[PDB]
Amino acid sequence: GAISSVLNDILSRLDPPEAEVQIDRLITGRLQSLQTYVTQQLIRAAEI
Amino acid sequence: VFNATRFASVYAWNRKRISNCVADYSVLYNSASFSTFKCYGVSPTKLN
Amino acid sequence: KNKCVNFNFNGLTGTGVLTESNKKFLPFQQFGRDIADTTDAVRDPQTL
Ligand SMILES: *[C@@H]1O[C@H](CO)[C@@H](O)[C@H](O)[C@H]1NC(C)=O
Repeated sequence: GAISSVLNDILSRLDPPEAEVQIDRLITGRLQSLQTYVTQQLIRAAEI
Repeated sequence: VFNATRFASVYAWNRKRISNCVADYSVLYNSASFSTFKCYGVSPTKLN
Repeated sequence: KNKCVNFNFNGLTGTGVLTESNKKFLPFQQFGRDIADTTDAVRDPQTL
């Protein structure tokens, strides 16, 4: 939902008040991606 | 585009394609000649 | 070259070491991408 997938583009294109919203969107998405990856890895490592 | 003698009616809004040049937006942003200067998806200071 | 710098090519920001590469860019190709879909190799805007 952010304007760009690249963090540096948002940082170089927006003022801090709106860069905060866009970076918050990206942080939410990427942190959920790591949460998913770590959970799958824990289950797979239990199997291994 | 800014200082043209006449502007077209909105139903036949004029379009000018600016390309192959160097744009100095500072003179646009520091001028007090505009009542509404709202950049969307980008920041006015970052334009340079 | 060969120094960790904050480079900015045509608004493309980044941080890395720029080295003389042997990639076979076609005359129209600007810059390369890796599997991660991030900038990987570029063309100098003043020198092809
Ligand atoms: C300007 O850029 C062109 C790239 O085609 C290069 O050949 C030329 O030497 C450059 N001149 C200056 C003064 O930077």
